[PDB]
Amino acid sequence: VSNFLKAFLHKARDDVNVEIVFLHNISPNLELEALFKRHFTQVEFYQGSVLNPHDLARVKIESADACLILANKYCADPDAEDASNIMRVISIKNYHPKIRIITQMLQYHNKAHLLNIPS
Amino acid sequence: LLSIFISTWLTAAGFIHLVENSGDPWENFQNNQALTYWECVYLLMVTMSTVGYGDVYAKTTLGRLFMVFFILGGLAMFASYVPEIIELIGNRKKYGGSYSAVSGRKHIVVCGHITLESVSNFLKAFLHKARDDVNVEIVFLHNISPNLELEALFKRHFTQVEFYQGSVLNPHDLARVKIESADACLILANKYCADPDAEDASNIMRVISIKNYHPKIRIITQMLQYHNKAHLLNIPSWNWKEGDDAICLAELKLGFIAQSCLAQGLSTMLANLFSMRSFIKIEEDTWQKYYLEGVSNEMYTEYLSSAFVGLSFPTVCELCFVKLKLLMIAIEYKSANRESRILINPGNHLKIQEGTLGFFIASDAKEVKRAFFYCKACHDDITDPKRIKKCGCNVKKYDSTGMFHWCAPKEIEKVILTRSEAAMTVLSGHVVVCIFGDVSSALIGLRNLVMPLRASNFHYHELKHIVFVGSIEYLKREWETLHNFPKVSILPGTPLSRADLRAVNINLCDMCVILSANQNNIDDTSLQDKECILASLNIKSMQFDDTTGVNIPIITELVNDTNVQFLDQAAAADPDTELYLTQPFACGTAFAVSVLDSLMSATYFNDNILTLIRTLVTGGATPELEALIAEENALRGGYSTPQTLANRDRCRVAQLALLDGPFADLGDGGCYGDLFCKALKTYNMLCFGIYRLRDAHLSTPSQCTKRYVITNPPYEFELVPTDLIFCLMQFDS
Amino acid sequence: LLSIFISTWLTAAGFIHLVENSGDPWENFQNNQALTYWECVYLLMVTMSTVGYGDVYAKTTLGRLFMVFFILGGLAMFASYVPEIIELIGNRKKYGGSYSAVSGRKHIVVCGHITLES
Amino acid sequence: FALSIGALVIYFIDSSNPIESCQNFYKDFTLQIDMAFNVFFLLYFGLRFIAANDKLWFWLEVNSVVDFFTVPPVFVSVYLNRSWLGLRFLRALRLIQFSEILQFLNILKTSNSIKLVN
Ligand SMILES: CC(C)CCC[C@@H](C)[C@H]1CC[C@H]2[C@@H]3CC=C4C[C@@H](O)CC[C@]4(C)[C@H]3CC[C@]12C
Ligand SMILES: CC(C)CCC[C@@H](C)[C@H]1CC[C@H]2[C@@H]3CC=C4C[C@@H](O)CC[C@]4(C)[C@H]3CC[C@]12C
Ligand SMILES: [K+]
Ligand SMILES: [K+]
Ligand SMILES: [K+]
Ligand SMILES: [K+]
Ligand SMILES: [K+]
Repeated sequence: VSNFLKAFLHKARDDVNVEIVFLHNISPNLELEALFKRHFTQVEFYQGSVLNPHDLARVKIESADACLILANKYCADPDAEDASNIMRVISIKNYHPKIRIITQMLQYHNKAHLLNIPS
Repeated sequence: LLSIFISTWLTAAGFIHLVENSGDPWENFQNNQALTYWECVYLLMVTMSTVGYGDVYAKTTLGRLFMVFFILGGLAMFASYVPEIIELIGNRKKYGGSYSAVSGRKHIVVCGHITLESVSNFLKAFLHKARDDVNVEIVFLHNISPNLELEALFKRHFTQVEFYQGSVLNPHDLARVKIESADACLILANKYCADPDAEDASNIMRVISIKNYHPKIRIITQMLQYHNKAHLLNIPSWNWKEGDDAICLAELKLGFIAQSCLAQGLSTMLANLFSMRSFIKIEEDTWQKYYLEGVSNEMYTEYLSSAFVGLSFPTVCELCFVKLKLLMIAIEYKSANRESRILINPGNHLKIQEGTLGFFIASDAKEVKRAFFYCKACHDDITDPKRIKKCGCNVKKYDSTGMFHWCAPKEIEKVILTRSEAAMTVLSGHVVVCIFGDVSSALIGLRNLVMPLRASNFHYHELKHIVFVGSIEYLKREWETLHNFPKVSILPGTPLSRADLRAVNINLCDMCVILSANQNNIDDTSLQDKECILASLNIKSMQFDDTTGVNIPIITELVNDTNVQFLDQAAAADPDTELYLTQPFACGTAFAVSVLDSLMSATYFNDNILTLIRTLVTGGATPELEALIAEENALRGGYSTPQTLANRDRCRVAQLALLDGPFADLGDGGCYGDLFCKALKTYNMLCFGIYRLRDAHLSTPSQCTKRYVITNPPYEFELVPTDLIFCLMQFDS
Repeated sequence: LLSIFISTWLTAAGFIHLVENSGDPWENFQNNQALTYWECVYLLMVTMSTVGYGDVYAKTTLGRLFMVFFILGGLAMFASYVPEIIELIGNRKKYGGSYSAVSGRKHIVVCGHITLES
Repeated sequence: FALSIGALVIYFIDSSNPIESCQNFYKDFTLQIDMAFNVFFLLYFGLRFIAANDKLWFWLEVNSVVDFFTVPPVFVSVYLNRSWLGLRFLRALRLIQFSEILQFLNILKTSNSIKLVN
């Protein structure tokens, strides 16, 4: 989250009216909550699961500009993380097929699975 | 504490009394205030409560000074003594206590694996809106304190569900929940564990403890492995004839999958047959209305009337279908020589005896009692069913029991095929089982998938080749129970690799079954279906030449219902659609394990449903075969004898097309009733459902080959030539 | 902590004494109340404990205003200083201490694997 | 908000007067600026009313209730040429919006300070 906010919310960035909404099922710890409070005017957080359509309805995924999926770069099995990200993409596209998705993939041979999604 | 408080109160009150009544020495005792001792007690109590009316107070200098000191000391003492007050209050046990029995209010006790998903599925299956008025209260017993979400789940159903903390192995906790007056005890298993044998042993211990406390209680338990349930026969008080039942998840699930391999959509039909679905009315010309016309049917048991005694089974079935509008599937033949056995659609050579139980498929239970109050003398002339009243006027080829195909044992090296070797041979009309196994993964008992497909009811040339695609390390741990079957081959590899799928000719197979074994490793429950969904999407997107994988028949095992809609390429019409209304479920291409959690409920209200499903789905396994498998932990071959050859004659599930068969002249606009009557009279064939193309009611042509299931259509139901008929076909030699 | 509390108490009592004995300037010092310093100390202690007998109280406008401000400030200070009071109370060691021998009363000592079942 | 503070100050000044009294509009000057504030409040209320997606939820907010209990009574007072104190103190509820202004002028940045001021 710190790296993504450093790259995205930058001082030299031109005037852009994009609000970042984080969706994750794990409750944040104190330091990351303080990080959100530092950027409370532009960044919001909601507890929920991508695989649950109700949580997707909560964050108004039907009107979002795009959906950005970050990967766990430090894991024992990259294939499991890639499969989980592909499942998240499948769920998001099942809820709303017209949304733009930018995802992170760990292994190069797994991204071909993204060609199996018709949408 | 109370003594200290009272002594301090009284001492302070007396000291204030003395200083107030005496007066200040330096004022020559002229500022004294007439103030009784009890008034000082009242003043001290008003002060210590921080109320301070001011009606009585200290007027002297010494009195005010001592009041200030008493206020300071009392505040300090209270601040110091707060922790002891907290310890006296203590930590209240939220779920301690005992169940309070209510007269005229039955209760059942649920124990075992009490977690969020299991409890949610059990309550969804049991506490259903469409369920009739039933006065059963659910009492959960578990030694692990619930978490916040599961506590909220209990609070949602606080009027019908209670929870108590305790252990089944402790007789006192059994006495708390009033197990001596409970209707039944239901034991749930941990489906996601490293060692299924330990969970099975724990469940058997729970059964032993419950039966030791009260031998007459009815028990319905869940068993993970098929070979462990024989231990339940070692308990002297385990009476199967009195309602004690064990539901084997792996056996029933793999039997459903195998029967769907023989005839696709049968798992959906069975799941909708014993599940309670809310009534929804649809008038638009879509496939949902034709589906819902068949969802409404349920399964019941009834005792046949004395008028049916001496008549053949086809005659009684035809009379039930035409007159009473009931589909009578099976009977319970009782012979003291061979106890009682459920016969699925017996031939015309068998006659109905006295007091024989029969199994019916009907929309409502009220219309089932027709078979009990039917008299030909006063009801034959009646045409309208609702008008009928209750008026009375050298080489081993089969196993020891001769009910499964058997072969000499062979080493695993003789069945392993390389990719080039698999591509060299040609496989057509076979079954491909993709397995996401692992060397450290839990066994799923693949034998329960092969035995229904290797039953003696089929001929040798009608047997379908089985090709297992998966890790060889996992498959070596299962080969000890699969090496006695004739046609089984192994391709070591990965189901996600397209080369392995192309090697086994996945475009020519009769069925592809995707199974997962690494379910316990994933902590998140919704991500347990990633590999199966990815494999299904990979297979559906493949291209073939002489044309695409969208027409390949696939059955996918799924844990979560919400993932089933992920198997449909078309966009979800509504993400809140129920499981039974989704296209993958209605087409039989997806198998949600949660329907098994419904079956237990169907077992509680009727114990014959489980026995009928076991004798229809598992290929006809008998208790004698159960005892032999318990004794030897394997299948023993034997030479053919006339008794075993007579045991071969059964009925099998099949699908028939009306394009070029003997019924082709009737499929073009004819009614279903004529087809049923002709099939029953001529070939002794029992039709019980239609597998119909999804884009058949549409006038415009379509390239979709998906079909949905219509269960027990009415007599006047129209037929189209592009239809399949579910049937129970007799064995022919 | 005690020094801060006592200094605040004495300063507030003296300030109330001054404003009450001096009287309101705009009333030409005609609403003054004869009130000794120790009586103001007593009044401050009765106020801070939320008892409030009402036998002695501030009658002037300035006195009442300053009493309102002192009540607000004392409540805020107490709410801020509660955690330090908790730290002073601390976590009592429940099983610390030593065994008290009794004459004519033998005792044995059990150690090792001390769990529920054992 | 500034006019709300002004109306609150005018109410504070007028509280010394008797509850019911008669006073000429031409002779008095404070009542003129009171009505000058009140007509602006009425225009603001009408502007919010016409720009309302749902009339019930807008009609059941605290600001609307304050307007209803403030502006009709001052119209009645100017019609009848008699003054009543009434519920003119309810304008103080506008102070609930104060923190928002401290966010408009970039005075407050941290959310903790914003919620403390609220
Ligand atoms: C721990 C305790 C017992 C020791 C403290 C001494 C206390 C109890 C003594 C010391 C000074 C004494 C006071 C001195 C003067 C007078 C006036 C006279 O008419 C008798 C009562 C009275 C009001 C005394 C009451 C008791 C007293 C307060
Ligand atoms: C931090 C402190 C020291 C600064 C605040 C100033 C305080 C102490 C000042 C400002 C106004 C002063 C008051 C103004 C008027 C009078 C009336 C006169 O008879 C003297 C006392 C008295 C009642 C004063 C007491 C002290 C006072 C309250
Ligand atoms: K109090
Ligand atoms: K009080
Ligand atoms: K009081
Ligand atoms: K009082
Ligand atoms: K049904």
